[PDB]
Amino acid sequence: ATAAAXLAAT
Amino acid sequence: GVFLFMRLPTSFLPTEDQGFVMVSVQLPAGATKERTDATLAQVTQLAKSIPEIENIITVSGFSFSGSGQNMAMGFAILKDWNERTASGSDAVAVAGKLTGMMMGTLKDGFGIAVVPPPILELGNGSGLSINLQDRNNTGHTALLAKRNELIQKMRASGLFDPSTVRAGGLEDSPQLKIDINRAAAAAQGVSFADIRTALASALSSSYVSDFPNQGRLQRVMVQADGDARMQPADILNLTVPNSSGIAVPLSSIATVSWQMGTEQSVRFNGYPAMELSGSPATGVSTGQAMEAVQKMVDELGSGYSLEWGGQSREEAKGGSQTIALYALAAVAVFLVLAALYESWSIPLAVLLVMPLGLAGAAAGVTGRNLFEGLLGSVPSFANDIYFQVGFVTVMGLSA
Amino acid sequence: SALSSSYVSDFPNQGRLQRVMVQADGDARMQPADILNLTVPNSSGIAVP
Amino acid sequence: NLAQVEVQNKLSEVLSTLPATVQQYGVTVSKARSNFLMIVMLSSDVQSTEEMNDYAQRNVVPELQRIEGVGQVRLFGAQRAMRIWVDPKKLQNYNLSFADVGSALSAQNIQISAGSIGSLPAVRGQTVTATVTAQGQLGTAEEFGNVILRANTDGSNIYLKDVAKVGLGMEDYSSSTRLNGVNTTGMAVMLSNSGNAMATAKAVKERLAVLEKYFPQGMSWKTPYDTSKFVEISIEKVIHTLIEAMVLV
Amino acid sequence: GASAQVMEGSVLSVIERNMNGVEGLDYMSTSADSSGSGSVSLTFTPDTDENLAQVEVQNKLSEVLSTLPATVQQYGVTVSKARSNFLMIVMLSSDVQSTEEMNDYAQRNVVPELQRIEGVGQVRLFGAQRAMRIWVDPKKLQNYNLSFAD
Amino acid sequence: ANTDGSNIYLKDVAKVGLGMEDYSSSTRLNGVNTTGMAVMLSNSGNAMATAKAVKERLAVLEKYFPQGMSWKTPYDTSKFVEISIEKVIHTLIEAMVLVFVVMYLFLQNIRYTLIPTIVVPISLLGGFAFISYMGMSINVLTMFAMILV
Amino acid sequence: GASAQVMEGSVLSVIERNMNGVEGLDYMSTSADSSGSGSVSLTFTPDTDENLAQVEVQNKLSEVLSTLPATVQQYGVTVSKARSNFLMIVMLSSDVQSTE
Repeated sequence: ATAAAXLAAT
Repeated sequence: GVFLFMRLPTSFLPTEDQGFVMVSVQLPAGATKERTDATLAQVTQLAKSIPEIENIITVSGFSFSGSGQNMAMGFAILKDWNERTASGSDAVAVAGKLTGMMMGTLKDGFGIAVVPPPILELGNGSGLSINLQDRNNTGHTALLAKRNELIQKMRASGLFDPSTVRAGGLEDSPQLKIDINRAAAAAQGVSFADIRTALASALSSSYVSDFPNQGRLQRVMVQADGDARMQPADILNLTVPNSSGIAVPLSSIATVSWQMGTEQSVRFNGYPAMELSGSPATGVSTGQAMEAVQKMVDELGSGYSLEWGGQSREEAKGGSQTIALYALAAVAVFLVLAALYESWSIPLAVLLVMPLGLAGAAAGVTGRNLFEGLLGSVPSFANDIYFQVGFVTVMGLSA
Repeated sequence: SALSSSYVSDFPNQGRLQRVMVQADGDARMQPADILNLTVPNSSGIAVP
Repeated sequence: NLAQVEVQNKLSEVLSTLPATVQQYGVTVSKARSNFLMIVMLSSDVQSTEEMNDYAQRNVVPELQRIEGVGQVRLFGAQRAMRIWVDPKKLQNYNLSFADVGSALSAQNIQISAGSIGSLPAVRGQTVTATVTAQGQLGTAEEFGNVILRANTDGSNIYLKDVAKVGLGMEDYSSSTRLNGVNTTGMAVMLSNSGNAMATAKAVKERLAVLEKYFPQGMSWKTPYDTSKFVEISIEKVIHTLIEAMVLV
Repeated sequence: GASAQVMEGSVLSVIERNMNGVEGLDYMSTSADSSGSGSVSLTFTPDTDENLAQVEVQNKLSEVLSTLPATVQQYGVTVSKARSNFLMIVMLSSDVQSTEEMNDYAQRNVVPELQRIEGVGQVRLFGAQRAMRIWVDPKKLQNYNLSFAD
Repeated sequence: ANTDGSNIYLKDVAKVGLGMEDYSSSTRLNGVNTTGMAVMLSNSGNAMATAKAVKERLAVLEKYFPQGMSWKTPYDTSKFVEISIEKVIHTLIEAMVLVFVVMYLFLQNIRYTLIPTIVVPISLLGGFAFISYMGMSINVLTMFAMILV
Repeated sequence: GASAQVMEGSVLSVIERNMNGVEGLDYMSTSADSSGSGSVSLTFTPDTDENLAQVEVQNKLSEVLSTLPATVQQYGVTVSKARSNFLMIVMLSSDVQSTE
């Protein structure tokens, strides 16, 4: 999961 | 000075302007992804009316609250600070503008724009996070009822700013429970393995094998056509093979009916738990709020426990360490000064200057807060980490 | 099978999956004369002592 | 830690060659002492020892074994299980066999994953989505007793209650425990390498005192065998001797 | 294709009951939803090496893999540390070719190129790769007397 | 396979093609569907050289892109460190100038305004060396500490 | 049942390219034979503890093993940290029994 976001922005 | 210092708001770090804002969208339970995509497109077209924004990135089918076809989220990236050095071009101003514009435009679902904290681990305003567990597996309805009763006991007769006491999960939604008749399936040649085979093959995917696709391996999957898994009347019409290959409408075997089920399940330290959130109303210490919460939970039966989560965890353990450390530092300073001057009398004359710096810093912070709030702003300064570091520095210089 | 148990499947017992085990009756596995009457079958099904 | 890593690596290369049953049950690795640190009993008066064994396995053992310094906890008993007692003299009057019973049990107590109506790669114009659920699994003694072994044409089916006796019971009738003559439930706590005894015992007792609140109606706990009292008393006596020596000097 | 209840009771509880005794464990959580995916999060007290914690967790998980459903074993169970040092984000936009083609091109031509740069610790691609999809029509199967298992 | 032949193939009851696995998520950048990638920095790695290298490598690779494609870097966390370093240097120079002016105003000679300038940067370098020895790094908090000290 | 190129691009390449960034790495190498066998050599710089390097390598390998082929997963990937140069050679002699 964690679709497009990193830690954290897109 | 000490009185002024003791009446300052507390926090960890001030909210920053990192250059982006966060958005979340929810729709009514049981919505598809086409509606979510339409709402996201409307939001994207609405985000272009704010010149302070540069790029809008939208992600559908996923959100930090949960994962589902009715959840989506997006990130708005703003221009560099130099290009937006004005009054209402801050990050919080843009977030408020976007939330207000969403309120009057989005016809299906609701969206909320927020500015994330600097470090997710250390974030102020988290409030109180609670997790009710049941120790004897009473069930889901019982635990939900107990959670509602706790929220009512905590909200009306409580001190938690009743506007914030709320649950932190996802409300239920209708489902299509199926009751198979083993007695009826036995009255004919209808076994129980073929039932599972048909049920799991009709409207669910299957992973068969692999195949080399131009260098690397990839999966091979088998699913039913899209036209056969769209309506509730596509299941009950699944006749099951008999002993002699005959078909049973499956209406004489199973009965299909709508009900209400849970779309998410959580577990904490081995026990079923449901999350909750709150915040003390005002002029109330977190310790008293926690004690009241614990007594309230004890009021419930024996079998329902409470356990803090997140930032509440480090507050449960008493914060009686800073006082001891400061006392030890003061004692060491006094001893060093007594050794330097060769007397037990002058060191106290030197130590009598701490209150002066403390009062100066406290008065400066309070006056700046008053001046800012006097022009419509909100009090931005508190008793955070930078306050402590600056106070220590001024103490050293004055000493 | 004449004298030992077997772990077959699992069943939900109040929020936990627990084992399902099969074994012969207590009095059918007590004396040594319960092995001298196993009477295994043959190809056509007729039992052979 | 490195030794355990190497041991696990060496073990992972042979699991595929051990018998099927051994793999089914699994192989465990531990590093703890072999002498009991203490024994805690769970005597009560309204529950049998099977019920208290199940409760201890469910609620007490997990709590005690994530305490700092505890290396292993041993329960002199076993959790619950569904026990089936087949009568070989009745498998002949019907011409059945143990394999038939096993296959019937495995082919009627299976879990079903249905899916969702209105799935994701859907046609245009869809406006609803619903999850589908079916139980298809057994959870009570009567349901197990009503399993079918032979349909037959006459319509008089052969159930599992006709050639067997089914009820709840322990999964392993191996060990037992007594305290002063009366049956109780006990579980031995063993320390771990590089672990303190006084601190571990204090933590265990404090956690047990905390847990006592959620016990069912009738059971209590006690720790009659504990090996830290001697250490405490020895230290106290040594300190008293130290004080006496200083005064005399 | 597993509801929250089935997923939890059949996978997450089984995995969680065995993660007791891991040196330095503080608390653990479990979450499941209808999307057909779940996770178990173990938090460790400070002063504990993360690499040793991960290896020991993997070793503990290796002793229960034979009791999970067949599908779960086919897909596999992962173990990773939640730590991350975010650096930047890369976006490829085409407007002319579908998203799966761009995903394949990125995974086969771009991702391996950025992994060899000095200072890069890990690169993650968001999206599912290709697969051979078969769409069966049940009416045809009924017309020929066949089944999905066939 | 029939006894008389005329077998039934997989294309009589199905439709075979190439697709994805899930079909769940869907990303878009300004209305045009995209694909995003996240880069994580390795422990003990400079965060500015890595960003520069990534940008240069992407610029090189851009030549072989299929028609229509393009790349962008909407976010990058390596600018905050650069801004902090620039602020630290600016404050150091400004403090040196202020000290020079004050010392010349009060002491009234140019031989006095050199000692502090010589001795401050050496202390800062000693602090840098100590923090390097302990195994720490260079971040915003360290820069703020230097500015304070 | 694999060539020297299918195993290079479906098994060894993934492990190699995913093992970048391990602290202390110096250089890498891979070798694939036509008999369905291969290896990846991972050479570290001195001043690094071998145990920490092995733990990190195992973590990296395990968090990527959920994609490799099914038969490789069923067989398993072995990790070894030993020298390649001989120290001694002990010979066993006899005249009453064969070499088997």
